[PDB]
Amino acid sequence: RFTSNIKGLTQAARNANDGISVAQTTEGALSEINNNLQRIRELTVQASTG
Amino acid sequence: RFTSNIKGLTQAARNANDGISVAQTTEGALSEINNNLQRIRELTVQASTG
Repeated sequence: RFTSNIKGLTQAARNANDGISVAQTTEGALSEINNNLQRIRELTVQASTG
Repeated sequence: RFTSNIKGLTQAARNANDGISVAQTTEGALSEINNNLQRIRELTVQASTG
């Protein structure tokens, strides 16, 4: 039973590592989208002037 | 009567030895069946992740 438990826990640890990886990828993409929206806000602030 | 008894007991001991043999063989086979099921459990724990 202990062998089963330790093998399962190790594999679950690797799975959690993969989860951290996918979270990192999504966060990087979102950070870039944030930069793009920031530049769009620059352009809006400039264009609002008459 | 004593001679008949001692011969019978000797043959009985030999039979019990044969029984120990068959039990050992069965236990070895069951041991590796357990090993394979353990690996299956590890694989399933891996496969449960999304």
